[PDB]
Amino acid sequence: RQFGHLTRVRHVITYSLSPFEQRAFPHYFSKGIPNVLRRTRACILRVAPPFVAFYLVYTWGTQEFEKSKRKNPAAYENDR
Amino acid sequence: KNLLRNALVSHLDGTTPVCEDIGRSLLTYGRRIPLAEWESRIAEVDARVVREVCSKYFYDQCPAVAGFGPIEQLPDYNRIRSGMFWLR
Repeated sequence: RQFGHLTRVRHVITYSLSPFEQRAFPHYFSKGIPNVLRRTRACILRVAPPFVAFYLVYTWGTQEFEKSKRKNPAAYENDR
Repeated sequence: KNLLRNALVSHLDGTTPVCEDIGRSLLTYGRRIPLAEWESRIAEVDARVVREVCSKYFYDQCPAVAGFGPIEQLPDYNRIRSGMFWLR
């Protein structure tokens, strides 16, 4: 496991450019924000709904905890 | 210097290299340069000149690199570029 003994690669050509010759942030807001959005659209459907379902169970459970904490109308009413 | 001194006199031996030297010199330099003028410029060079000139063209400069063959080990360009200046 070293550079030279990794694997057999053939017929590939890699064109590169010096970091001083090229830019650091090439088309960052131009090409990026769309690419970021595309990536968000790809994942969102798989990622979000469980956290939404958590939020629903969270607020509901806290709501129902506050309901059960509070008074009830059958506590000695219509019973003097 | 002596390697280059010997190189100039070794190369201009026979007519074809001298005819090349003439034909090339006039297209490039404009005139034919005599061996005495070359020697003047070689004798001009000392240690300080080599350092000032080598450092001018090499030190902290992005180099053009070309690799063909089993080149999995060929260092990354950033590492090559890091090698183009020193620790100092």
